[PDB]
Amino acid sequence: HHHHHHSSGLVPRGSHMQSYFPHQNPPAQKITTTIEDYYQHSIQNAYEGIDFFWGKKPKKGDTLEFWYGRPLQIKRVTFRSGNAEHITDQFYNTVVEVLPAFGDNNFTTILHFDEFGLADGDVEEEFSLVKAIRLRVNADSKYWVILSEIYIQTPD
Ligand SMILES: CC(=O)N[C@@H]1[C@@H](O)[C@H](O)[C@@H](CO)O[C@H]1O
Repeated sequence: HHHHHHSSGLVPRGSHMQSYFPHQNPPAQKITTTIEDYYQHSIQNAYEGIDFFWGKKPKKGDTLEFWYGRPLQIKRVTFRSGNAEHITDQFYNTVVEVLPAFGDNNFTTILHFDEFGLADGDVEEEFSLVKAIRLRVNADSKYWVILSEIYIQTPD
C-alpha cells in the first residue's frame, strides 16, 4: 500500500533552454518499453517528434525497443538523455544495441551513454541494416530518466 507522491502542483521551470529536439524518424512497426512513463511523456511521443520521454527510475534489465517492419538502413544513432531542467535524469549504465536484419540473431551493443548522458555515433556498416534498435539498462538508477532527442538518421 504505497503512498503516491503528487507532483502535478506545477512550478516555474528552473531553465528556459530547449527541453526537446524533435526528429522525423523512420516509421516503427512496434515501440515497447518496460519503463513506466510520467505525465504522458511517452516513448512513442519522443520517437514520433511530439515531446520528450520522461520515465521513472530505470532498473537493471529494462529495455526501450524500436522494431521495423522491413530491413532499415541507418547511418547514425542519437539518444540524448537528461535535459537542462533535469541534468540528473540520464540513462546511466545503459547501452544502445541493434538487431541486424541479417548476420546475428541477437542484439549487439553499438553505443554507450557517455559522461554527458549522450549515446551518439556513426553506425559501422556491419550494423547498418537493422531489424530493431534498443536501449538496455545494465544497472538500477537512483534517478528518473529523460530522452530529449532520438534521431535515427538514414543514409538518405
Ligand atoms: C517531476 C519531478 O520532479 N520528477 C523527479 C525526477 O526528475 C527525479 O529524478 C526523481 C528522483 O529524484 O524524482 C522525481 O520527482
